[PDB]
Formats: sequence, C-alpha cells, structure tokens
Amino acid sequence: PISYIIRKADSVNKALDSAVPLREPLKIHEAMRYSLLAGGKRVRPVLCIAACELVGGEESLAMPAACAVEMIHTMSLIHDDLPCMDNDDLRRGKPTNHKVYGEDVAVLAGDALLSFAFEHLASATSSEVSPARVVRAVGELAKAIGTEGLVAGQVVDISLDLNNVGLEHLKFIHLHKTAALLEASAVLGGIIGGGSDEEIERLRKFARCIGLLFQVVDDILDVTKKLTYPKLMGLEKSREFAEKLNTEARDQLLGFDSDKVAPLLALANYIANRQN
Ligand SMILES: CC(C)=CCC/C(C)=C/CC/C(C)=C/CC/C(C)=C/COP(=O)(O)OP(=O)(O)O
Repeated sequence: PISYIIRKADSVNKALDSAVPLREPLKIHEAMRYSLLAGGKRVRPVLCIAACELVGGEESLAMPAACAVEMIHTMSLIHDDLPCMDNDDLRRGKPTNHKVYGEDVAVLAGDALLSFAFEHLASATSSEVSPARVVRAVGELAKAIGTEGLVAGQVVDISLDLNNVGLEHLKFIHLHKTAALLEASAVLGGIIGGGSDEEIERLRKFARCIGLLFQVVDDILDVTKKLTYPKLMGLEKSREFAEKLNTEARDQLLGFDSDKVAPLLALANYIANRQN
C-alpha cells in the first residue's frame, strides 16, 4: 500500500542523494540535486523496483535502473518548465530550476541528468545481471524517451475539430508523456530482475494501463471536486474507462507469483481509487 511506496520511495531518495553527491563543479551539482532531490512521489523508480522483485530480482539489482528513470523524469520536468516550453515558475509548489539557477544552468542540469542516467545504469548495475540485459535496458530506456516515445508526446502537446480528433490526441499525449516512461520503468525492472520476454511484455502492458489510469482518474477528480476525458466522453464513460483500465492492468499480472504480485495489484487499485 502507500506504505510499500513510501518505504521504497524513501530508499530511492537515499540512493539518489548518494548517486549525485555535491562535488565539483559545485553549481551544476547543486542545480541537479535541487530538482532531483525535491519531493517527487517516485512512482517510476518504485515501479521499477517492484517489477524487478515481481520477477524474482532484489531491490538492489534494480536500484541503479530505478535511479536512472527518475533522473530522466527529473530532466524532462526541468526542460518542460523552461520559458520556451511550458514556462513554469512553480512546480511541486516550489521555484522551478531555471528560476533559481537560470535557464542556461537549467538546460545543462537536465542534459547532465539525462546522460548520467545512462552512465549510472551502465556502470552501477551489478555484474550478476547479464550484460546483454543491461544493453537491452539501455535501448528500451532511450527508445521510451526519444521521438517514438516521450519527445513525440511533447511535440504533439501544443493545443482543431476536437470532436473528430480530440480523443485520439488525448490518448496519444497521455500514452507518450505519461505511459512511455512508466513502461520503461516496469520493463527495465523486469529485464534487470531476470524476467522472461513474456513477463516483460505483461509488465509493459500493465504500466501502459496504469499510466492512462492515472490521468483518467485525475480528470474525474478535477470535475468531482485543457482537454479531458470528462469533456470528450462524459463523466460516466470516463468512470467506466478507468474501471476497464484497472481491470486490464490487473489481468496483466495473472500468471505471476501470488504473493509477489500484491504491491502491483495494490498500486493499480490505489491509483484507480484516489480520493484526493
Ligand atoms: C527525455 C528527452 C529526450 C527529452 C524530454 C522531453 C520533454 C521536455 C518532455 C515533456 C516531459 C513532461 C512534462 C512529462 C509529463 C510527466 C508527468 C506525468 C509529470 C507528473 O508526474 P508525477 O509523477 O505526478 O510528478 P512527481 O515527480 O511530482 O510525482
């Protein structure tokens, strides 16, 4: 439950602190840490860890990979927040990177977090993991985040007959800007933990489903307290869609070890039933 996530999130925080220490050049490291070590919920690295354990791995095996996906998540925010893109002065209720360090330092801090993600995944992953698996991890991670994946979502996310193309655009953006990196987290965990190719594909589909589910539920909450699921399919159909995503995510975990699969089932039904 929230306890599993809170506790794994805490171990991730400590790992991130350790992975990117303050050293020379100091400013750049401060700027990287400012953003990396802020208050993310850490869902991506925790899903990574969870996926590793689901397949019989241990948290320690996946921890470098988990840190990499969070570094990549962090760098995406840093760049998205720049004036030339979303122009966010605030995120997490705090000044954004470029507001504290300048746009220049913010771009560089994102660049160094992207590259270090790969350095860390490649260099810090235990030698018990077969290098073929680490190569695959590198490739999955890069693919998930470039032009087929995340960046595609960002270039599309610009704001048309919404009745002809609105739903298609909405699913596209969410699949690309949310599901893609959650898919990479789960896939990297499965890969690094020794999962079969079948197991990896079930984890990929699970992650896609809970990625869409997060956004559908967020939209329902927003109206029961921009283009949205309630606007484009109505609220009832939005609720039916979230329930079908919850079911589908659960169905993907059919066939895994009964005890091992609880934290993922708990995460699906938690995301699904968010009250706040
Ligand atoms: C990765 C490469 C190659 C370039 C980055 C391309 C960019 C700038 C993409 C846009 C990234 C973006 C704004 C993605 C949305 C991510 C998202 C779902 C953010 C909110 O997620 P939470 O998990 O709630 O955030 P916390 O970390 O605060 O928990």
